[PDB]
Amino acid sequence: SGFRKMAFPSGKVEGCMVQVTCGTTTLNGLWLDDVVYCPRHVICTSEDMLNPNYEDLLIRKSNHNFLVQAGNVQLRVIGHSMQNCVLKLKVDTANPKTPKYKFVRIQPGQTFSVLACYNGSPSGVYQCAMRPNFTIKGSFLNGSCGSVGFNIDYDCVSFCYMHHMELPTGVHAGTDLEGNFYGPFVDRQTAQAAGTDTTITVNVLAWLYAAVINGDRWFLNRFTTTLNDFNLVAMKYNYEPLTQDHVDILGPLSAQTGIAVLDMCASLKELLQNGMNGRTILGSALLEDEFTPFDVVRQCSGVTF
Amino acid sequence: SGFRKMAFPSGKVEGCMVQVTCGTTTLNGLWLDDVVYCPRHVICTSEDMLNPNYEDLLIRKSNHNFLVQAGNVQLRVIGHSMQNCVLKLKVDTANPKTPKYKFVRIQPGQTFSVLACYNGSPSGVYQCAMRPNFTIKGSFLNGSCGSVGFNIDYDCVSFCYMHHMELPTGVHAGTDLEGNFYGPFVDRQTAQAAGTDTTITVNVLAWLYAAVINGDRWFLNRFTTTLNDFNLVAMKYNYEPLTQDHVDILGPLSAQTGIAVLDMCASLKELLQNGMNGRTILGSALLEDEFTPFDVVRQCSGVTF
Ligand SMILES: *C(=S)NCCOc1ccccc1
Ligand SMILES: *C(=S)NCCOc1ccccc1
Ligand SMILES: *C(=S)NCCOc1ccccc1
Ligand SMILES: *C(=S)NCCOc1ccccc1
Ligand SMILES: *C(=S)NCCOc1ccccc1
Ligand SMILES: *C(=S)NCCOc1ccccc1
Repeated sequence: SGFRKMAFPSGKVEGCMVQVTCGTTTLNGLWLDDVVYCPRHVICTSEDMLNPNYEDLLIRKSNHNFLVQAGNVQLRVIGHSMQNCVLKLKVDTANPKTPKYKFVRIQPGQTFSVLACYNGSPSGVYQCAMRPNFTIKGSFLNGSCGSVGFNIDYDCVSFCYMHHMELPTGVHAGTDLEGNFYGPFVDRQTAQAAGTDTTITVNVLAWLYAAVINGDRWFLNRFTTTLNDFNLVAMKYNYEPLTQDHVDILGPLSAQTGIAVLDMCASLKELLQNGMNGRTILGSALLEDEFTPFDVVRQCSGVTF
Repeated sequence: SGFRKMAFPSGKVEGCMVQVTCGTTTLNGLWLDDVVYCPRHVICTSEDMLNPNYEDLLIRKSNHNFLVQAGNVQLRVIGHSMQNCVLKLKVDTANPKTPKYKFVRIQPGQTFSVLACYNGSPSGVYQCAMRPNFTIKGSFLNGSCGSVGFNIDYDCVSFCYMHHMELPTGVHAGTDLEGNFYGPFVDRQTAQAAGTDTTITVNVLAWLYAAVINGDRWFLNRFTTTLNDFNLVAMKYNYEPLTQDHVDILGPLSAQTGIAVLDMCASLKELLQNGMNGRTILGSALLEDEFTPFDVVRQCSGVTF
């Protein structure tokens, strides 16, 4: 029993973290086979700092301008190239600790673990969801750029996120590992801001099922609702629409607890309209939306890597 | 910016996790140098199951009754002994991945990471506090016994917890790595139950400081209180007393934010008496008590391992 925000074990990713330095700028890189991936802003100078041309900045660089350290070992850079907003530093040694890996781009509402790192050294690990507005609510201090987000499936690490910056509301933005930003964000100085966000309805339902599996039942009721009457209430409370595909994805949890998805939707409608009246669900006084249906199933069934 | 419940990177502990089997009972062990540590209940039979004598059960065992697997490699058991409620299985191979480590016993109100494991394989990592009643609120399914809790300081792993069982309220109990239970719990069948618990006041204050460091200030006020008037209110709301030593420990956070500890105590008194009036602090509608002052400082300053 119990339900916790749980990250993936981080070892396979720890063995890939290196430090990348250009001039006085130091950040983290991801060392896989003989390539080190890092945010391209590591090549920024003090000359523009506003709208600089990265292609110009990179033409002016040489391999020996990039200092890459893996623990105490300096790695020799033997090529460099740009990949959208990430840099690819070819080094002369393949990382002997390279796991099985894939680069995947995730969807809003999906979750992943973040290994927060400073100076190539891991400091902590936690779970993030990609918000509907393509930001993440992380914990990142100066120096943490280049930290990555990932999921692990058996022995395969799917890298989905590299950290690039903090927006003015204190939330975080970054790219997939092909260097393409999540959301309408750029690695140049602008007044860019997080757009309006919404609550991930299918995840809130998944978390109510987790609560039932763990013995919290007080919010259950004898009612069922239709998908459209539910979605009318959802819209009113800034929740995303619930699709039939979401209902299908919740199938396994509905089956394990014998509570129909539309039946649970009636419970969510009541919680949205009336609040919790001083009660809590899985130790929270708010409705939690950062657990996917798969996150619930994996934690209630016991899958390992 | 941002504040997240963050676990330690788990790699150093992943490389110590093995599977221990006796008969049909399989659980996890911790392989350090040439010793595997695991809960002694792995030797339980179906014969008593109530109040069995572990010393008798262990005399009846032979080394070859213990099957220890490290990944795909079987480890040869060459001695066995009892250490309070843990078993020490001497094996013929030292673990080449043994980190620098210490066995430390922690205090109620201190936090640690848990690497949840099944069949010797890590499945997830999360942060726990040791509650005042010596339970922890974890996420553990059948098979997870022998999972460990730890902190990491530079390159040193301090192991503080091994998981033994779930109590009837769904919270978890276990031992230090010398095999001594936290709290008044036993590894035999009884009606034992978690005693009454209280909220860890110094941690709630630490978390209010974290909130201020991250820009949540709405609960601040111009008042200060005395330590005794604060502790009168604390007692009334089932909070632990705040000592002068707690005030001293909060010194660094008080200094960074320029808000005196007694000044912050006035804020906590108001929150306890009036609630949050629909607001949140660091994304919570409840007062959070599972972050120590050190946890806040480490996450706001950026220490790594
Ligand atoms: C190099 S100086 N680029 C100009 C601004 O750089 C950044 C903008 C936003 C995030 C990170 C770097
Ligand atoms: C990640 S280490 N972020 C710290 C500051 O980001 C910038 C890096 C380079 C130019 C501008 C901003
Ligand atoms: C999961 S990430 N699988 C993708 C690549 O799988 C392998 C990689 C290297 C060796 C064998 C399989
Ligand atoms: C062996 S059968 N011991 C009797 C009861 O065993 C346990 C009691 C509580 C937790 C774990 C094992
Ligand atoms: C940890 S794997 N717990 C599962 C059940 O615990 C027991 C083990 C042996 C005897 C009694 C209970
Ligand atoms: C931190 S856990 N230190 C305790 C033991 O330190 C060492 C262990 C092994 C080799 C060197 C130092």
